Amino acid sequence: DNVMVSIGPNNTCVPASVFENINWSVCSLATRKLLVTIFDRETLATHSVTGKPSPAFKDQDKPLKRMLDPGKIQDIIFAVTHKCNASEKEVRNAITTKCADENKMMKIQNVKRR
Amino acid sequence: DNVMVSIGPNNTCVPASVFENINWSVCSLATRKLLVTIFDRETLATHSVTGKPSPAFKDQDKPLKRMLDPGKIQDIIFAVTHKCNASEKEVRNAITTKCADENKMMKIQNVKRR
DNA sequence: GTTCCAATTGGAA
DNA sequence: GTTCCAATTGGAA
Repeated sequence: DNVMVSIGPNNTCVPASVFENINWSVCSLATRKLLVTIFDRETLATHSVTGKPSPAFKDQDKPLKRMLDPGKIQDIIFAVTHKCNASEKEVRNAITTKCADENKMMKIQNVKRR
Repeated sequence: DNVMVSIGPNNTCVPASVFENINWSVCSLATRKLLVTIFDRETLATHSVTGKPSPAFKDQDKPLKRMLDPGKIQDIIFAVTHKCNASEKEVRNAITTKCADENKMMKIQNVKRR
C-alpha cells in the first residue's frame, strides 16, 4: 500500500515513502523536499511565502507574487520544527530561498521558449 | 583602570561591565551590543560584513562599503555562538542587520539636518 | 546605542 | 527538474 502521511494540523499529506526518507537533521533540505512534494515547481516559481512585494524594488515593474497556500505552509512549518527542532523563522527562510531558486529555473526555461 | 575581557581568540576586548550585562539570551541583541561597543557609529554606517556589493543592485552604483575588521567580527561570532548557542549564520545576519540599521539612521539624521 | 523582517539578486560549490 | 549565501530596501511594531 501507498500510505499518505498527514504532516500537520491542516492535514497536508505526503506519501510515507517521502516522509520516512527525509533527513530531518538538515532543516533546509527537509523543507525543500516537502515543498516539491506538496507544490508543483511552477507554483513555487511564481509565489512567495508572504505575497508581499520586496521593499527593495518598490515602484518597479516586477511581477507581484501571491502567497503560497497558507494552510499547507503552516503544516510544513509544523512538521519541520517538530522533527528538526528548527525555529519557525529558519523554516520560513528555507521556503523563501526555495521559491527564489524555482523562479530562477523558470526564467531559464522561458528564455528557451524564445 | 577596568578589566578588559577577551571575547574571542583574536583578543578583541570589551569592558567586563559591558560583557557581564550583555543580553546573552537573545542572539541579535547580544550581537548589536558588542558591535556598538567595538565599532563606532560612523564605521557601522559605512561598512559591511563582507565589503562586497549586493547582487540585487549590480546595475546601480550604490556607495561602497568596506569590510568590518575580520578579526573583530570573528571574535564577535565566537562570543555569541558560545554564549547564546546561535549559529554562525544567525550571528552574521544580525551584523548585516545592525550595519543596515545604522546606515539608515545616518541617512535619517542627514535629512533631519537639512 | 530601534529592532526585526522577507523579496530579490548573481554566482560559488 | 541545485543548494546556499549576504547586501539592500520600506515598513511593522
